[PDB]
Amino acid sequence: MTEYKLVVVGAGDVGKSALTIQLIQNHFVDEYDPTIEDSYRKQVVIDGETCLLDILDTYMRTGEGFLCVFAINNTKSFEDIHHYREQIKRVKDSEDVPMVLVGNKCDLPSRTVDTKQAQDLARSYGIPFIETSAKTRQGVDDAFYTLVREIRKH
Ligand SMILES: Nc1nc2c(ncn2[C@@H]2O[C@H](COP(=O)(O)OP(=O)(O)NP(=O)(O)O)[C@@H](O)[C@H]2O)c(=O)[nH]1
Ligand SMILES: [Mg+2]
Repeated sequence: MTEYKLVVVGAGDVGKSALTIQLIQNHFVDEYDPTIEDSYRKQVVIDGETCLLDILDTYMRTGEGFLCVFAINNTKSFEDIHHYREQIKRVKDSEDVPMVLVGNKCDLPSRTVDTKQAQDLARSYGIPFIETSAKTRQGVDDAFYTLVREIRKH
């Protein structure tokens, strides 16, 4: 079937790796042990088109579409997403590159990125915003299938 090369980007401990795992083994890890594989893959169905997801946990010119991740519990990571999109679309000679902004760590009650704040950042960058929590799985599948449609409708 069709295969889609997604890479997860973002700042430190935002939960890039942690997002992946939950997507692949439907489980929430509390600490990765310094990089093992970094490049998993999963068979899924999206609207009948069953297809494969090659997730690269962070060369990435290969990437087809990108999830940009910031944790909502610290605003530095959320400021750094400009630096990422600006670099995603750098090594890609196109301001058009399938992309999803995801805010992680929703069970955390001391949030410091307003849900509006992302929401507006997203629309200004043209992309969609999803909120996730690898610990409670909420919208972890959601944020990935979104990216896959942003690649197919591209
Ligand atoms: N409460 C909560 N903690 C989360 C959530 N997602 C990730 N974390 C935690 O945040 C920490 C960072 O996870 P990790 O996947 O290593 O983040 P990372 O982006 O891979 N960090 P690094 O850039 O060092 O590889 C982990 O210990 C994980 O338990 C979430 O939704 N809720
Ligand atoms: Mg990681």
